[PDB]
Amino acid sequence: MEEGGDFDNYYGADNQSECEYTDWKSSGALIPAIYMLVFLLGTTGNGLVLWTVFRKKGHHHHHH
Repeated sequence: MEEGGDFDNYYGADNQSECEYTDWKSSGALIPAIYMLVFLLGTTGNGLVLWTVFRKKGHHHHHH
């Protein structure tokens, strides 16, 4: 659950986020929308397709 046999954490792993916490809360309330609406769009049917095709066209050369 914690890679690296030397994790100090506590006031050291988040001490860096405490600075972004003030930003994320701002750029993390209206930015996730587009991201998703854009992710589940070009990252839902695109990967599957390009993936499926790469197995139908790659299995040979091009449109058999």
